[PDB]
Amino acid sequence: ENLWVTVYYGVPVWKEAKTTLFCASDAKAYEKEVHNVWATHACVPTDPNPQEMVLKNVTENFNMWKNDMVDQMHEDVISLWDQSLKPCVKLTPLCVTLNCTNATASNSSIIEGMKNCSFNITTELRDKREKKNALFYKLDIVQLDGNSSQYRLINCNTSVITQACPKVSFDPIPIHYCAPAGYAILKCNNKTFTGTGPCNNVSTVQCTHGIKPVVSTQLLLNGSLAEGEIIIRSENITKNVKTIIVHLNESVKIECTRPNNKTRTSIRIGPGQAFYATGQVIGDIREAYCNINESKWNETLQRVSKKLKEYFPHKNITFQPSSGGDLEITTHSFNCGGEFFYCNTSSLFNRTYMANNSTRTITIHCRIKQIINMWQEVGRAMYAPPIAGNITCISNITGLLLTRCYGKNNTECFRPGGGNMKDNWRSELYKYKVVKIEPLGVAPTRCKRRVV
Amino acid sequence: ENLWVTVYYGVPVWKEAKTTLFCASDAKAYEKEVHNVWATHACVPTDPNPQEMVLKNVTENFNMWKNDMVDQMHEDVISLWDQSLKPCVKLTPLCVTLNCTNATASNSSIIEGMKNCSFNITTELRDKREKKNALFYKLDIVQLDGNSSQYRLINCNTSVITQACPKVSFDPIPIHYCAPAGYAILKCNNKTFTGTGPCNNVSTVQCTHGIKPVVSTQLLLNGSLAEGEIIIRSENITKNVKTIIVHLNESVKIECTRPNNKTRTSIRIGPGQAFYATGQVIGDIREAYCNINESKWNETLQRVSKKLKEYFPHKNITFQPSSGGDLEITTHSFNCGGEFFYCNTSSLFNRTYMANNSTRTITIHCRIKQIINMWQEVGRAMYAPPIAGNITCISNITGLLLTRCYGKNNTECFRPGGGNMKDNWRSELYKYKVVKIEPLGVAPTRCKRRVV
Amino acid sequence: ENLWVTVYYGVPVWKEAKTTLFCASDAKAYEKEVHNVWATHACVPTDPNPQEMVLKNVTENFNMWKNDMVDQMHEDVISLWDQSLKPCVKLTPLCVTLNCTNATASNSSIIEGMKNCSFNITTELRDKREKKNALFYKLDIVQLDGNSSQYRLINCNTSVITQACPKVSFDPIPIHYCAPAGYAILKCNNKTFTGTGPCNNVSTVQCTHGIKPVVSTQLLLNGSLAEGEIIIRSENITKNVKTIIVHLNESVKIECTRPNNKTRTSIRIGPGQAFYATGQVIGDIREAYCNINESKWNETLQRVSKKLKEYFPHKNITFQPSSGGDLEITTHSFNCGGEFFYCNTSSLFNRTYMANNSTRTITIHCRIKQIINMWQEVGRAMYAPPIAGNITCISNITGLLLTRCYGKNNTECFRPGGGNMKDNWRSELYKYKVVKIEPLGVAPTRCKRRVV
Amino acid sequence: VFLGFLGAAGSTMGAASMTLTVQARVWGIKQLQARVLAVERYLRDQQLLGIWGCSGKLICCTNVPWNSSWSNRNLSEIWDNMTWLQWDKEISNYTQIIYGLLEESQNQQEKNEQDLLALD
Amino acid sequence: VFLGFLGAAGSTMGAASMTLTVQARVWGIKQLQARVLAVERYLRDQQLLGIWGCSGKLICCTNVPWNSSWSNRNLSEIWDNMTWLQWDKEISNYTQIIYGLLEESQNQQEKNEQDLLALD
Amino acid sequence: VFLGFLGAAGSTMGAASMTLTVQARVWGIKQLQARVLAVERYLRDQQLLGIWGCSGKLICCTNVPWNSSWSNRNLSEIWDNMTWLQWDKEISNYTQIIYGLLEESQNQQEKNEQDLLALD
Repeated sequence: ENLWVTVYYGVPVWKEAKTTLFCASDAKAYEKEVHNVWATHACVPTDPNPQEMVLKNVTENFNMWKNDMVDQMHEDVISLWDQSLKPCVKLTPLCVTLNCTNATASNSSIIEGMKNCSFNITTELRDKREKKNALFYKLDIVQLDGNSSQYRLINCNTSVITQACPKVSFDPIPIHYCAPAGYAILKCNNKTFTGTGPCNNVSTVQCTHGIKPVVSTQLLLNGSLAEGEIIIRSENITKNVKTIIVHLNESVKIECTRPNNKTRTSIRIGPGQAFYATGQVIGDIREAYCNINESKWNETLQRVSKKLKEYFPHKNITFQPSSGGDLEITTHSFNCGGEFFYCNTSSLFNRTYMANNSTRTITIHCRIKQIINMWQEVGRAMYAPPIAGNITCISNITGLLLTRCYGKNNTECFRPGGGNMKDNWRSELYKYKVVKIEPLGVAPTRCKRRVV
Repeated sequence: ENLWVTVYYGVPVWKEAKTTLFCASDAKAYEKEVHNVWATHACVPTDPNPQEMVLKNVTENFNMWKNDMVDQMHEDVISLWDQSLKPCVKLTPLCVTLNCTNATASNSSIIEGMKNCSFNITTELRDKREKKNALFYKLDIVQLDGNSSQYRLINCNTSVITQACPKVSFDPIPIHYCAPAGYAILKCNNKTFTGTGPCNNVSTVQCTHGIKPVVSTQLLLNGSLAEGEIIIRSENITKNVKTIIVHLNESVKIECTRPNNKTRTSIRIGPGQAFYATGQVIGDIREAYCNINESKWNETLQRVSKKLKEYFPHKNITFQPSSGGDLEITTHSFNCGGEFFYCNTSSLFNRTYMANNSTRTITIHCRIKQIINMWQEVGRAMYAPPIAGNITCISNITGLLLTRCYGKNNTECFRPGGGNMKDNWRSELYKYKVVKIEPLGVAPTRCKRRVV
Repeated sequence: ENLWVTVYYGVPVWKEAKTTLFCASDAKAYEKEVHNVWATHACVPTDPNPQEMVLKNVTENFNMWKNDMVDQMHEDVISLWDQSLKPCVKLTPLCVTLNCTNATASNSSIIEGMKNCSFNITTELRDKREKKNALFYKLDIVQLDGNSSQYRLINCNTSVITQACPKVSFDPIPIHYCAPAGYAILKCNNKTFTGTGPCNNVSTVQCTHGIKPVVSTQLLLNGSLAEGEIIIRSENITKNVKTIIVHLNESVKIECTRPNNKTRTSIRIGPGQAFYATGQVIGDIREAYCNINESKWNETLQRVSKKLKEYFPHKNITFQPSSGGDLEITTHSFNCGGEFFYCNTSSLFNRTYMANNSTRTITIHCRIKQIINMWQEVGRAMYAPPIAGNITCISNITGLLLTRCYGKNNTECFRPGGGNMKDNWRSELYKYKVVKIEPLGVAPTRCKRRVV
Repeated sequence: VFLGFLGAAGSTMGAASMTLTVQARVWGIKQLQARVLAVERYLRDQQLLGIWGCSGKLICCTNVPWNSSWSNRNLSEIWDNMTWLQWDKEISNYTQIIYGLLEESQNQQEKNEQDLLALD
Repeated sequence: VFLGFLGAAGSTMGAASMTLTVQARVWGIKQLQARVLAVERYLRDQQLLGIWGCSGKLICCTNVPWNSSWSNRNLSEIWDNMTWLQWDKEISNYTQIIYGLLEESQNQQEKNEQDLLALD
Repeated sequence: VFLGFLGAAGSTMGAASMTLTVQARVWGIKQLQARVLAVERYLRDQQLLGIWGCSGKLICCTNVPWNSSWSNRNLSEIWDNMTWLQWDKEISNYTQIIYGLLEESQNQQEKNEQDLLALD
């Protein structure tokens, strides 16, 4: 009795919903004269501080494998390459027949994996064309059927190629996501949260922490570390269609280097356009390699097997190397120093486990490639201009994109190789969630409005 | 005395004004895996239900021949084609000299209206070109001023050509026009309203009904039907410069077919781009034709003459066939099954009238054409790739775009052929009007505000 | 005691800040049937009247040499050229080798400054190419490093040329700059204000007066006149890095004419594209020239020396001609009648002064040029099609973009030639300033709110 | 429950005043322009009411006496017959004037309230 | 001044009613769409309050009696017991009904005020 | 009739307070951004007044006592003789403090009204 409606505003309640999220960048955006790296050129807003505000007693549901933020991350990452390759030179005039032979390093020693090609190209005057020459990797070249001296660029019979502008060199600059006014980006602080199910220590923020837009295939490198011990995530660990994102609490250092120099030479394609190819190769014959502290890898694989068999305590666990086929899918990949590696990781995933640091470094030999059919797109390609000087690179492994195979034996199988590239960014945005606030409410109380 | 101002808000009053109208599409979108047909791909918002709300005792003015909505419809229709032809292959490389001769169907029988052409084109390798061959209609080809065996594409000496992407096949998907918040789309329900002058049974809606974006020249096919008997419309029936839109309350079925079969062959232009031409023609020699129930046409023309001579009761009325000139203007047209037709309608408009159903089918022989100088634009063209298999089409005539000529005799003249393409869309948006609401008003009353 | 807060809204106070300014234009749009001149194509909010409202007692600071409006003006001026040259024909196909010789006017007299070139170009059919011919100024041509009869376009070895569409003829249509709702465009009325320092007679407006977007180098022609006597402006007159903008209160008429006649001829580049070269030159051989009333120039330079030596009363003042180098920087430039001039101004700036009107017309011989490396950009160019008939031009000098040199003698030096193109528009927007209103304030008063 | 929209047009001024709350209630940059048009056209008419003291009232009575220089009617029975549209066609000649009077009246009230409460 | 944004969530309703003012307080096109979304979402909830007479009140009491057909609680011992989230999950079934009642109640008050002051 | 704009600047605060209603009253994306800037900059200052209880008042008197830690003058003789720009240059040091006091004061009033009418 004597209860009437009363309307509140500013009620703290929310409901899940998708929205368009800002893109931001650190106020330390770019320092090489701010020559328009995609993060600084597009994600203009500067350093929104994450003023985290814990929530006393909230119990909130999370679901990483179907959240709204990952798709936006993938779309932005794909689209930010198109907005930067558009002005660069097209290599359409270069898709001509090539008369190509073997290359030779110093002392006339044949160099494996290279071929000295010569081709006809139009000069500044459109009536004249001359016979230039440059050196292509064997993986940028497909032999024209029949004669052994005729070749053609691998990609220029399916799609157009565009050289990457050297002035906009790509780098993993961190990216901050901030929900627009009216929304709120929650997140979970439970330091053993398994990626799905409720979290009892939710908190909100203006924006996500700096997220590196790394690109890689099977070692999820330069990531962030878990705060507890090794964690394992999957929508259904049993089902093979789902990538088993293993997340490391112990970074394992990995080095990769290219021990010889490259001669960058400029070939003019026409009015005001330059095409940088690789001339003579300087230095001795080598294959770019990578190093890992064998003690640390032994320990980390022991730990991952220990954690993984808690879900399969009955039987042994066997790791296996990549199956085989296209280098694009069967090899750990990255872009250290502006040149794309492609490493063979068969030697790192052959250890097996049964039921019940500067020493012994492991080495793995890595190919290199220039014409990248970027993972971000199919039906188009890119050309990475050669980089002078030997390139050394150091990074911290912080995860594995395993996946389980159907071995005939009676024990478990896990081999590297993810099924999609979204899993790279789903190892950083597994905490967050985005909700829309509904600050209007109605409740009963002991009041009725005045009559005057 | 004792009267003071008082201001009302939410007053229901309005005034005519132009505005930017939403573009919507049925929730039943193009569902061949939703490969982005222009209508739903761009006009995303889905099926706003027309909650019609009749207005009591309202008297409102209408003027179809100068309304604001038709121009927006025409601009949107023109623009939606440009936004969909942009990515498709350009046929600029194909505008080369042709060595072309007569074609032959089975049994070496000469086929009229075709010519087996062959030409030099650059292959995937830009240094190699080969002699391909394809068959062009005689209307896509203009003889070079010289030897009788040299030919050139009809349109590639004035403007560029772009092939229509097969995956975005055009179709009349209905389009709903909705005014933005603040405006209101009125309409007339008087079922004998003659296109101008006030209506006494106005009503409002969120949006227009589904409007088919049909393209045609002289028979307004697949349209909507009047609710009473045949209606005649014009800004001034006497003046010849104005199209006399006749609107049928009785649909007259029309069929059209292309009995031949077509061989689609793929000629590569370069990287990734494909160009679909017509190879050998299969089946016996024929000419695409159309059928009309002669009884129904006799009756419909009797009715239209009966209604038309009420404005000219003194003298007889004579229909006449199209005068002559370019096929683009002197012939019924449509785009059944993805291939354009051009029908001769001289046999349908020769009946005459004096003062005071599966039988006898009429036939009319229709040309076919590929390189369309689309009515929507001048100075550019399009190429419609050949469609395999014989194509049958059925549609309902629901109007005539007549126009009166100056015959020497003492009786009236009316021949098909409109003067502009806007009249196609002015037969659906002759009901509606768009007005801006002005919900602020003032009035006198017996009140003055309190002093406290 | 008994003083409480009270909040006012609509307070008239402001603070300087950069903002996005409207771009407007007179309702008197492009006179030639509104065929989309840049100012009429996009910037067309119709004639916002400058309702100037003087401020009784304001004392406000101004700083022309660092104001926010000049940069927006420069960006808009650069950008509105790109939006108008985009659809015009690219002359990439025309950068072919040329076989060129000497030209001749009537009576076989050699016409110095022209060369009769001939070249191979592809016609409507992409398999046929023919030998055409045209006449290029010696400044549009660079001799190939080889035989003396081979030539190549000056600019087609660094960038891509684009012809200017004749239908969008450029003209200084005035442009009004209006601040958006919330801001206010102040200005100074002190008629001897020297470009920096506070003004005691501020006033506000909806918009700036009509500002002509003139392009020139050393004589700020067709400008606005100061209201007092000759004014001198600079950030620091002593320092040489800053242009000394002299402002004339007395307009000095200047004429420039091109007595020759030009034969415009059309060379087809391909499908629907035309290239307007120059054929035979009609009329007798002459060089375009400019005229100045020597009495008025003598008087104006006397006045400028009188005003300038008030800052150096103990020194003689010596004007000097342009030093030398590219015609782009050493010659008074403009665009009369659609063809760019390049005038030598050495004869106008050799007068000297010591310490303590239809007669004697001066003449200066002006080059002419077609392929303009427009001041607005570097790395791209433009082609100005030839204009038929002789062209006469009349304009009013209203300023000098002087700059002081380091002469060996102890007396002063000043030679024409500005260091940047922004000074052209900083002679019109030296009055205005843009501020943001902050209409919320707080002050104490003898009131407290009611309790009921 | 949605009561339709604009259904009280015609009818009478007396009847339409009891349903005022019915009228008060992706294709590129073309559509965003429509959104901004709606927002700004609402904000115009909603700020213009605050200046007159009628901050949140659909029907508001104010201090500005009427005179026959503007429209003149008995509006005892005419008030129930006008109807609204005919009224706008009638009094539109003088709406530009009434706003200044209302603004001055509101300024008077606000200044008076600020002065009187200084004695509190 | 700033005090976080959502800390009162998860606390009891009675305690959270004192922090209402905390919750109440180039990519180009991508950011502009979000900005317009924020503006229009705020205007929706700030007009829906004006229609009910609560023009500028965070907490507003109004004339619509409660009945057990909607959510039923003691809400004397249970008030300041549930947190706003559970309450929203409880009464969300009937808000679309309450809004019409509030609208009609506000119309009644405005009409009554306009009628009574005619005798002034 | 349009009374110009911003003309009261430079005059004494006493006189300028009677013209408050004067100050209160398409190149694609750039122009649209300008429009959205205007809309949002108005809405911010219009919401910042509702939080203080001055929902629709140009001149508003409120419950927050003054103290000399902020700007201090004999503001009966210096109420005039001072001009708005100089006043803002004087008191701009402490507005961020005053806003919180006003917010808390408004919350107090709303809570008090909610509690008192529980007896009615």
